[PDB]
Amino acid sequence: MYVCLCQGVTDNQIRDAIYEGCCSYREVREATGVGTQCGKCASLAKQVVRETLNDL
Ligand code: FES
Repeated sequence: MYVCLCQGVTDNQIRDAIYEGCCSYREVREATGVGTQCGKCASLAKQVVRETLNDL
């Protein structure tokens, strides 16, 4: 699904960024742009990031 329409970021792309080495929400945002435009998706993006980091 699209977490972030403004930047075309899907949930699987967020997970990809983490499995590829991103270790924080800030890094996922820098890698993908998630949440940087209107900001409205940030809470959902943060949830995906934290759950995926805990599952490494
Ligand atoms: S939906 Fe993600 S920044 Fe607008």
